[PDB]
Amino acid sequence: AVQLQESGGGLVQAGGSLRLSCTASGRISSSYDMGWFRQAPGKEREFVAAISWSGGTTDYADSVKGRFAISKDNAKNAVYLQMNSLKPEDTAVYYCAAKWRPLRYSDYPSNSDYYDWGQGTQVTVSS
Amino acid sequence: WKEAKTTLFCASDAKAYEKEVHNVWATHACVPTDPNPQEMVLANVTENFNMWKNDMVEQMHEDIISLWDESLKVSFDPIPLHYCAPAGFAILKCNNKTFNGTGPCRNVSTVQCTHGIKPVVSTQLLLNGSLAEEEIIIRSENLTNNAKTIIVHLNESVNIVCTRAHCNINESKWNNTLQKVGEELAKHFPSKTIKFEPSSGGDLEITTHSFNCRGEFFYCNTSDLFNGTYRNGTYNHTGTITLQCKIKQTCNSNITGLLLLRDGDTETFRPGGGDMRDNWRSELYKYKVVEI
Ligand SMILES: *C1O[C@H](CO)[C@@H](O)[C@H](O)[C@H]1NC(C)=O
Ligand SMILES: *[C@@H]1O[C@H](CO)[C@@H](O)[C@H](O)[C@H]1NC(C)=O
Ligand SMILES: *[C@@H]1O[C@H](CO)[C@@H](O)[C@H](O)[C@H]1NC(C)=O
Ligand SMILES: *[C@@H]1O[C@H](CO)[C@@H](O)[C@H](O)[C@H]1NC(C)=O
Ligand SMILES: *[C@@H]1O[C@H](CO)[C@@H](O)[C@H](O)[C@H]1NC(C)=O
Ligand SMILES: *[C@@H]1O[C@H](CO)[C@@H](O)[C@H](O)[C@H]1NC(C)=O
Ligand SMILES: *[C@H]1O[C@H](CO)[C@@H](O)[C@H](O)[C@H]1NC(C)=O
Repeated sequence: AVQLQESGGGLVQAGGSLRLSCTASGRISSSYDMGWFRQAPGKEREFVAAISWSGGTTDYADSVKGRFAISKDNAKNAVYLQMNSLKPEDTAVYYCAAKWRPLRYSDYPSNSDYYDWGQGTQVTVSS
Repeated sequence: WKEAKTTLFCASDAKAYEKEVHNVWATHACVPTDPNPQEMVLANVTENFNMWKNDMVEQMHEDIISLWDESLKVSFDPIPLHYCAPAGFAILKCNNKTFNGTGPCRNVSTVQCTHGIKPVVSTQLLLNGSLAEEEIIIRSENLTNNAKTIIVHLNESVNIVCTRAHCNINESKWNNTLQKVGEELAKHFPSKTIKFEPSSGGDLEITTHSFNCRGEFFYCNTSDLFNGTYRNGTYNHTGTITLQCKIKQTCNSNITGLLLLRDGDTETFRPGGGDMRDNWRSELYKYKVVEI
């Protein structure tokens, strides 16, 4: 469905900060979640952040709470990921992602099972 | 007559005046269905299908999203929708009623539009959908992959009435279904006890049976239903069966299929759902698109 394209990935010194941006070429309905996952090498795909498209509620992975921050701009069909205080462990490919939840009970975003994806953008942190 | 991708269109029995949201969106975005259709038939012909990589599914999905989106900003009850191929293209209709949804099918046909398919959004159980001739049908991209969802087609429907909330299934008809299911499953799983357990976790739509009636959202408790262990012989234990449903702020439908997920000496399955693209894959397993 919706077309996702992430950008802003890169290479940065430890402790440094970096902002990623995902843009949906299609269009996002009210009942959507938009989130960020990441896959470090040798490891599996984990979750990072989620925001309700309509209400703007957020949810962060524990290892992320306090350092990263997920924001949206409905005008531009864009979700953003500010990442501060970066650690070598944060090194991974980050994937923008979305999930159509018309039956969602609440505005609270999900931390699992996304259905639409982006191609990924590279994030590398040097010690 | 070569497989390709192209922008389909939808036909509907929509009525202009009807303020029913589906009819409102349908009339506008859809064209009258063709009255006298219209199948060609083949045999000894074999083609490679794949319900798991099927562009048709994606198209229907996009339309339904847009359907709900326009709708929400009161009348509500889905309509059988048809999806048709543009001039230059046709739709292969696999007639092998034993098809697992993937691979070669030695018995196919040729139509332009699909049968009437109601866009019913739900989780765990597929409702008001078509049935499987003969045996229970079993489908998955990769069974070896416990992470991939499992679609179970029913050859005998079970009625359901959630109203207020609470829903009701005939015990006698349910246990009948599950034994035959563990049987089909036992076919795919050897010396292993096949247990059934309620959704282990995740969003509320996914952990309960969710669905929409007349515009109200019903999230129903499923713990009693998925509470059976089935070895060689089989037996389901749980507290007719009643499931406590929550509401937001009466309808009688037929359950026709399932969504399961296996856990990675036993092989337990739980109810799945979420990605409505499966509700679609549930009805579009038989169709495929080729340019002539
Ligand atoms: C079923 O029961 C028999 C004994 O009646 C036992 O030997 C066998 O291992 C069991 N097989 C399975 C698949 O449960
Ligand atoms: C081919 O499917 C048709 C219906 O489309 C059916 O009547 C017939 O039994 C099938 N032939 C074979 C070889 O299975
Ligand atoms: C339902 O499917 C099962 C497959 O295990 C089969 O044994 C049974 O006869 C079917 N019932 C029908 C065809 O209505
Ligand atoms: C399914 O299982 C494994 C991964 O769990 C995969 O490597 C294998 O190729 C898959 N089998 C098929 C035939 O899809
Ligand atoms: C279903 O109901 C039972 C008790 O009524 C409860 O133990 C279980 O947590 C409920 N499931 C959910 C997640 O609503
Ligand atoms: C199933 O069909 C009945 C009558 O055809 C309809 O009233 C009901 O709303 C349908 N169920 C769902 C969940 O769409
Ligand atoms: C179904 O049929 C194909 C062979 O045509 C087989 O390779 C595939 O594994 C089967 N899938 C299931 C789950 O029935």
